[PDB]
Amino acid sequence: VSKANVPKIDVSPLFGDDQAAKMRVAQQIDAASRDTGFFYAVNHGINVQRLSQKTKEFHMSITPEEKWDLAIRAYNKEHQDQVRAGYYLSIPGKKAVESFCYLNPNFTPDHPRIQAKTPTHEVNVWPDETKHPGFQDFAEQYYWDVFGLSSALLKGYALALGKEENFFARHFKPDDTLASVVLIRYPYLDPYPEAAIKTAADGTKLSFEWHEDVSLITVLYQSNVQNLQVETAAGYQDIEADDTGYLINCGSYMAHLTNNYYKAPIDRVKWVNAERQSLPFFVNLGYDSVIDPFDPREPNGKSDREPLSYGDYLQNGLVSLINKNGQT
Ligand SMILES: CC(C)[C@@H](NC(=O)[C@H](CS)NC(=O)CCC[C@H](N)C(=O)O)C(=O)O
Ligand SMILES: [Fe+3]
Repeated sequence: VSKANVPKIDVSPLFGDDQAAKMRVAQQIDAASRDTGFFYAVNHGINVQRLSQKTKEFHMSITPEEKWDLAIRAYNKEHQDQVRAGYYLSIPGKKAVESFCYLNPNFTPDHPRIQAKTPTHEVNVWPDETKHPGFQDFAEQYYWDVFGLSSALLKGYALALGKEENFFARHFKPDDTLASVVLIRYPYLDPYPEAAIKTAADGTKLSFEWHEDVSLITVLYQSNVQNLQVETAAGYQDIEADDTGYLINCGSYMAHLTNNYYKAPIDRVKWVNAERQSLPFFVNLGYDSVIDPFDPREPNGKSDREPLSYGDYLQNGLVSLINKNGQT
């Protein structure tokens, strides 16, 4: 098994006013997006130390009673409104992974998409504040911290494609974004149940099978345990870990709108018997956001692909990923 070229890109100029320097970042994003599809964003400004600390404290202290009380509908029939947000239980002996997903903190009973019961919009559920002091505040501020990083990365992608720097970010708004954070725990288990391990076609033991991301882009922090592999024509390649940088890649919505000039890379999660953390931020737009496709490889730049409304893309994509790779 070979190793993916995953360049480390200093993205801090995307926060600044040096336009030529932003173009030099944009070039690097273009190159990475045309090669393996991945890059590490470094010099990003986010306190990833605290993020890993607060997440571990939550995972290791939440009780079975709290997990039922917060469980999504797939684990608790009482919670019919929780399709996306809430706790995703492990099944000891069968399923090792467990996680907690939350959405836009601005999705409240006051929000018109909650009032209208629009699919993919939900009000976040939270544990008792006194049982998990500071957790909700941490989690909501992390959402906006990584929102700000993601908005800057979207400026880099727009420039990389020959667009004005707000081409994507103008659709990425705090009042309506469908973006999600998932706080994933992968446990150490002894013995590790074979029922929780899948075997790939090439024989590799996996915790999660191949898939394209359902996102515009994916902004991922993981603890320092190597596990990801990207598919290339030469086979699956190991993605090296970096627990200070953010692993970035395009989702299938970007592959659609660029006429596949920036492909959505296929990745999978190797089985590793180790306590670790996987904390993705899925950069989703608003429910009615439509980006007109284009083809940066054509002289006239024209694409015949349908402009796709993002909310319907997200709803169909999330169900499809569950049907293909199982309920997480
Ligand atoms: C590969 C990582 C990003 C991570 N996998 C994942 O997060 C996988 C594959 S991208 N993602 C999903 O299943 C979609 C979660 C969507 C979320 N409930 C929501 O409603 O928005 C892992 O470590 O398993
Ligand atoms: Fe993925």
